[PDB]
Amino acid sequence: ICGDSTECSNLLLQYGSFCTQLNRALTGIAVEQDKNTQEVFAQVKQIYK
Amino acid sequence: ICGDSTECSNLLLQYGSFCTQLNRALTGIAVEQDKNTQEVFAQVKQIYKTPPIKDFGGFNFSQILPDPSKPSKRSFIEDLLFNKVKFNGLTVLPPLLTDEMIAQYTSALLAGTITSGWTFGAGAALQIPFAMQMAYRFNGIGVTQNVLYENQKLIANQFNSAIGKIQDSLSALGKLQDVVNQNAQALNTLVKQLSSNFGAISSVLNDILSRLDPPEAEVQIDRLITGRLQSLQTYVTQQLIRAAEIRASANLAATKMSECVLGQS
Amino acid sequence: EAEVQIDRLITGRLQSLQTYVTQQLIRAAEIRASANLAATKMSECVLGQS
Amino acid sequence: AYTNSFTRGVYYPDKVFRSSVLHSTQDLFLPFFSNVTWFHANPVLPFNDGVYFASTEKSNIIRGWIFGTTLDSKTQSLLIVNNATNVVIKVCEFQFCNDPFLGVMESEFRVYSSANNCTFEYVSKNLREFVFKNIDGYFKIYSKHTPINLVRDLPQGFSALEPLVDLPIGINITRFQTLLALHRSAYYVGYLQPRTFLLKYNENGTITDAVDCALDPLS
Amino acid sequence: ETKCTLKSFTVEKGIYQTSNFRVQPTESIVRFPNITNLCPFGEVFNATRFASVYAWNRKRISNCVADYSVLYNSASFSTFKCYGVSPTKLNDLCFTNVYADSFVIRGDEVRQIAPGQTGKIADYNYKLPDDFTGCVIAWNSNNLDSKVGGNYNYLYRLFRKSNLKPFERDISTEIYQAGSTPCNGVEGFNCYFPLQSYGFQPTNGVGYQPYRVVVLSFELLHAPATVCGPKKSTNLVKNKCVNFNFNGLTGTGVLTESNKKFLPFQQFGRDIADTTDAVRDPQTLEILDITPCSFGGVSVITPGTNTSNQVAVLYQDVNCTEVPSNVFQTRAGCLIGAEHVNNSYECDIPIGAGICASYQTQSIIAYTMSLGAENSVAYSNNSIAIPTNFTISVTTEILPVSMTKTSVDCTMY
Amino acid sequence: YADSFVIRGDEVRQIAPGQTGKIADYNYKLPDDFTGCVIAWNSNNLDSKVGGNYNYLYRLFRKSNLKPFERDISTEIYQAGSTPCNGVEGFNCYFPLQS
Ligand SMILES: *[C@@H]1O[C@H](CO)[C@@H](O[C@@H]2O[C@H](CO)[C@@H](O)[C@H](O)[C@H]2NC(C)=O)[C@H](O)[C@H]1NC(C)=O
Ligand SMILES: *[C@@H]1O[C@H](CO)[C@@H](O[C@@H]2O[C@H](CO)[C@@H](O)[C@H](O)[C@H]2NC(C)=O)[C@H](O)[C@H]1NC(C)=O
Ligand SMILES: *[C@@H]1O[C@H](CO)[C@@H](O[C@@H]2O[C@H](CO)[C@@H](O)[C@H](O)[C@H]2NC(C)=O)[C@H](O)[C@H]1NC(C)=O
Ligand SMILES: *[C@@H]1O[C@H](CO)[C@@H](O[C@@H]2O[C@H](CO)[C@@H](O)[C@H](O)[C@H]2NC(C)=O)[C@H](O)[C@H]1NC(C)=O
Ligand SMILES: *[C@@H]1O[C@H](CO)[C@@H](O)[C@H](O)[C@H]1NC(C)=O
Ligand SMILES: *[C@@H]1O[C@H](CO)[C@@H](O)[C@H](O)[C@H]1NC(C)=O
Ligand SMILES: *[C@@H]1O[C@H](CO)[C@@H](O)[C@H](O)[C@H]1NC(C)=O
Ligand SMILES: *[C@@H]1O[C@H](CO)[C@@H](O)[C@H](O)[C@H]1NC(C)=O
Ligand SMILES: *[C@@H]1O[C@H](CO)[C@@H](O)[C@H](O)[C@H]1NC(C)=O
Ligand SMILES: *[C@@H]1O[C@H](CO)[C@@H](O)[C@H](O)[C@H]1NC(C)=O
Ligand SMILES: *[C@@H]1O[C@H](CO)[C@@H](O)[C@H](O)[C@H]1NC(C)=O
Ligand SMILES: *[C@@H]1O[C@H](CO)[C@@H](O)[C@H](O)[C@H]1NC(C)=O
Ligand SMILES: *[C@@H]1O[C@H](CO)[C@@H](O)[C@H](O)[C@H]1NC(C)=O
Repeated sequence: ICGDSTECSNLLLQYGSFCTQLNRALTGIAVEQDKNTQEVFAQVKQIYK
Repeated sequence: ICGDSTECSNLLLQYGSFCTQLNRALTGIAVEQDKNTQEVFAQVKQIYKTPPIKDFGGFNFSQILPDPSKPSKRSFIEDLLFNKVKFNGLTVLPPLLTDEMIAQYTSALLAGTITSGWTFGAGAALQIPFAMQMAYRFNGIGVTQNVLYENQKLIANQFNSAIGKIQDSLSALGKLQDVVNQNAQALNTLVKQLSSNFGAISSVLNDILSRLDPPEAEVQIDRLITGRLQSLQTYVTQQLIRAAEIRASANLAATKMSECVLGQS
Repeated sequence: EAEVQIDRLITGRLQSLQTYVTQQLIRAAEIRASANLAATKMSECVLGQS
Repeated sequence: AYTNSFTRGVYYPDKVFRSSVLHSTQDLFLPFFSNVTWFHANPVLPFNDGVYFASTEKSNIIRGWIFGTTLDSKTQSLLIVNNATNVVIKVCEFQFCNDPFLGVMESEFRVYSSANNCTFEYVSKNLREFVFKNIDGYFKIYSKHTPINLVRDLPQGFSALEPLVDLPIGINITRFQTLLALHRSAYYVGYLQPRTFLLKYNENGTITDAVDCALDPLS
Repeated sequence: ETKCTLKSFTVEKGIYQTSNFRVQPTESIVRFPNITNLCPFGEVFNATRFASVYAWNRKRISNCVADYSVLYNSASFSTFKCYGVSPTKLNDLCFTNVYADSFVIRGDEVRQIAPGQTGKIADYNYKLPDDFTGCVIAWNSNNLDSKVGGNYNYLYRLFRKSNLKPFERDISTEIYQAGSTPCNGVEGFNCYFPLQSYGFQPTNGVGYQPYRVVVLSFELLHAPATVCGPKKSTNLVKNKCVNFNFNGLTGTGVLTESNKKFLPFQQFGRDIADTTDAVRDPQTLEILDITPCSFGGVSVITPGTNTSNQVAVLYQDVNCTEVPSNVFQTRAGCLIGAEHVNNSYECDIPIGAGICASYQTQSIIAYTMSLGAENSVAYSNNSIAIPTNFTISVTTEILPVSMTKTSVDCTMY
Repeated sequence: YADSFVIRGDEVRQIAPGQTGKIADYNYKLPDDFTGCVIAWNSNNLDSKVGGNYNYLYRLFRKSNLKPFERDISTEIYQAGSTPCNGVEGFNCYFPLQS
């Protein structure tokens, strides 16, 4: 939104926790992606040859 | 949004049906939460009871049958599980089913299984002795049924020890704590968003109103309204996305209760 | 003076259209799961014995 | 000499009760593990943004401070004094001795030589901490009196400072000093910067612990 | 109200949120700090000896609690004019400094103490700026300042080189020089002493008797604040939705005795999520909790307008003792218009916490739903049941597969 | 509708929606969603006479500000203080019209 500008950053503080919410939403779906492939591929205990 | 004030309500009346939509959205979610529970637990016609004896072929179900010396009548393991897990227009409605009722549905599902095997899930409950039902189930996995009758005591001891290990492994439930945590944390943000000006002079609808005259104050009150309506839309959209995830989980639970409790898979 | 008054309408109408489009995505994701269950029941109950 | 504070100079940011609530604030604080000057027994110091100020003794050698921009006439200044009687706040235009002090007969007060145009008056071992700040024409003073079991060295520990005074002066400040009782018959100075802290509140509502959120990655 | 909420003339069975219930508070109880430093004017308005007119006094009233009402209504003042600000609004404003000037003049010279006048007093004794802000007060004092024979101690200046700047003061006593001839400090023609004296008497007509004057001048430099009017208050209550103000804290709610202990400099307490939930009374210094006043949602239970027009009402989570027959208390709120029975049926209209309603016994009733029949399997260690017949049954299952494809044209909308 | 009157020169800025002052408070108040237009022109040569034209009055005291487009031609003695006035002038009992 601001991109290395302090004038914009202090005005962005008047909206509260919008950016904290956005980062929290985006991080939770990055964690889900590793769970997704753990649940498909790591279904075996040993590495058989 | 407004909250008591009257200069706010007439200004918010200018936005149309934005608030009617949000209340409809939240009411649909709340009606879906009772249907989730009805679909998982009310899967039984009658309320079945176990007989006063407990002659089950050496198998011991005492840690999972209901406890008669309690107001809630929960079992030992259901008691272990239950010890591990007003505002600005916000309200919490109670569920339609008490959890006494839920414990009463689960104990009847249990007594149906221990006494009739899988027959009560397809029609009327037909009693069968528990060792013979265990021998029918050994056939279902491709083992010949004298392997059960010649090893009954050992098999019953192994069941009993494995049931004993579960309480120790209990006394895990993070999947149930996450839902509670995410919901409480999303409700705390909505309340904290009320102390932000959104680019007005202040964030409290009186001090803006008792320090300016109407033409001047309406400008700031519209900024406050815009911010507070954006916060509520964010909240409701995320509750809609989070309830569809809980519904897919209750659907998996209903299929498991049908296929793993009322039959052999 | 009409720019300032037209922008107030533009902002509101854009908000309302985008709310409509979000709620349709959320309703279509639910119709999709129902149709996916219907396709499995057609395979497993109509072309087989379950 | 210079010394190291450990966790010192925490004050209640304002009224409003409060209990167990790791509450987060942005304000002017003395950063943890800071570089605090040491003075023995003194000179004109700067102010520039608030001041932490501790002191240690059983007698009373530290007898108040003097503030301002020029510490003389032609501009106004504050004066906070304590003879063996009690505190005397005062705001005039003064003429301050370049080395002002008070004696200990027990006759004293070679501090100033002028008291013109007074715009505010008022009259009426040990570790004694003070936090002085000056915002929007108000000169705020927080303080705390803890008992050491040493005589004159800066100890370690946590102790939050409670607000004392509030003066609607309007005065400009850029410099300050100290006042001592001579011989006729140890003190530190930190400075405050805009930091963000995490305060832990007790169930009675007192601050028992804190976290400086810019010290290290763990914090 | 349900028909209006749905915008229809036929409502089908269900439960509908129709409006809201919000307790109402009355009266505006005020609170503040015990009437302390209220400024002791009784020194400038109650002096034993005033000051001359050519060397007026100048008291700089400072941080205090000023009550201009005791002045305004004292009815002892013959003249009370306010210029920058009408008098009744003085006890509702705050400035940086108030100055009070005091002196004594004749009776008919009180009309030169005003912005923009001329005359021997306003020219060179005491000049008021042209954008004055304060107020001018004056009262007769014949009995105090006038003595038998003549009180020659009240002087005024009657010659000066140039009119005064506003609020300027001149106590010099140099021999005036009217004509061009230099004076050399001795009197004579065109060399006059510059001070004259009112000889006040006890038998002088009004307009020659002495009047005492006080000029209050409110100034506002650029400080952070200062003295101002005295706020009013009342007697806070308890156990009643009220509209309160605690020296700045404006709110609404029920006030209740507390049992928490602030630190002796903390005024009010806050919750997590930052809402005021306790205060301290400024006069008696006791902590009081402020719980949100009653409130919730109102729902209407109807069997359907095609069955009946009777109705029952649920007042979401609220003790059936402050709602404003059948009043019935539920874990979900207070229910009005349905009777509670002891039977148990299958659920019809869901109220909550195990309670449902139906139109059966008529009217509307309450109760606890039924989980289902009661079947008792005759289980034993050597008994079996085997079926001897069967039934062929066929049931339906309905599933949505599609919805309607719509398109919008953003620009045309 | 067309309303007509005469005011000072620097009082023309109180004839506008949402203002305050002795004119807009209690002489002539414009609603807050006004629709029309306001026109004003100097008339020194017509209305001002040598010595003083004392025929143009205005109200300077009223109990409460006017409702928009409300009009008040009464001439009751104002009562500032608490003391009743009884229709005679005096301290805190003022005639309400100035010229
Ligand atoms: C079923 O198992 C439970 C153990 O979980 C048995 O109850 C315990 O029995 C032992 C001795 O066998 C006692 O020392 C414990 O105090 C019992 N725990 C209780 C009563 O909570 C129970 O006896 C078993 N059932 C049968 C029929 O043997
Ligand atoms: C403010 O003034 C009131 C009286 O105007 C004080 O009330 C007194 O309180 C003491 C308790 O210590 C009682 O013994 C007196 O009888 C009270 N007086 C009256 C007239 O009721 C009150 O204490 C004052 N405020 C403070 C903080 O002291
Ligand atoms: C100056 O002091 C006198 C005496 O204290 C005050 O006079 C009182 O005025 C009130 C109201 O008019 C009367 O009820 C009293 O009877 C008067 N006092 C006496 C002793 O009789 C006077 O108000 C003071 N002046 C000011 C400006 O405060
Ligand atoms: C099994 O059940 C069927 C009913 O489903 C019995 O057939 C019925 O017999 C009665 C009396 O004879 C007739 O009135 C009905 O018309 C019959 N039903 C049908 C669909 O034909 C049958 O007799 C039962 N068999 C046994 C061995 O009990
Ligand atoms: C404080 O700063 C001075 C500046 O030169 C330095 O010499 C000294 O070592 C510092 N003290 C500490 C404890 O870092
Ligand atoms: C203490 O110092 C103050 C400073 O002015 C003075 O007013 C006071 O009188 C002193 N104490 C005594 C006992 O003189
Ligand atoms: C301050 O003092 C000086 C010298 O005593 C004097 O000239 C000046 O007028 C004083 N300030 C004011 C505001 O009177
Ligand atoms: C304090 O000093 C600054 C110097 O930059 C000056 O601009 C300011 O006006 C002074 N403060 C006040 C209250 O005058
Ligand atoms: C203060 O806190 C202590 C410990 O947290 C507690 O025991 C005590 O009851 C509290 N209240 C007091 C000392 O009044
Ligand atoms: C609705 O009304 C119609 C005709 O009045 C009637 O046939 C029908 O049974 C009614 N429905 C119910 C549920 O009573
Ligand atoms: C409602 O208030 C009364 C009076 O205190 C109390 O007895 C009752 O228990 C309250 N209701 C509930 C559900 O507790
Ligand atoms: C329901 O049964 C209970 C039994 O405890 C009895 O006390 C109560 O009066 C009954 N209610 C009615 C409405 O008869
Ligand atoms: C009608 O009467 C009211 C009395 O309050 C008065 O103020 C108003 O001006 C009257 N209507 C008109 C059009 O004058």
